[PDB]
Amino acid sequence: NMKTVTDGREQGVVKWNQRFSEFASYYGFIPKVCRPYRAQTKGKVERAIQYIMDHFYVGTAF
DNA sequence: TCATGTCAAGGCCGATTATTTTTTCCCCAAAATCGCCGGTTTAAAATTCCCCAGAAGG
Repeated sequence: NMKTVTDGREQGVVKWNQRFSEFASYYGFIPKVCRPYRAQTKGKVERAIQYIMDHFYVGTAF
């Protein structure tokens, strides 16, 4: 639930940001939002974040 | 058909490979210990030879 993709739960239903909704309709992909304060529903990407931040960005210097 | 947690690393165990140390086996030579047989010595037991008494036979 990022404000760059939504604008709050209008009584349970989600209100999509108009510009982002236009962007999604342009590329055709349907957006979805998991839920407030529940990151389990997107465990794949969070675990990938753990993977990258404990494998790549641990000692690499730039 | 919605929404819905997933992946990697670390630790432990087992098996395999490599290195080192210890123990055993086989063959030969020398020394020591043990076993068997024979001979010698000691102790105990058996047999035969002379005079006194008793019993039996002619």
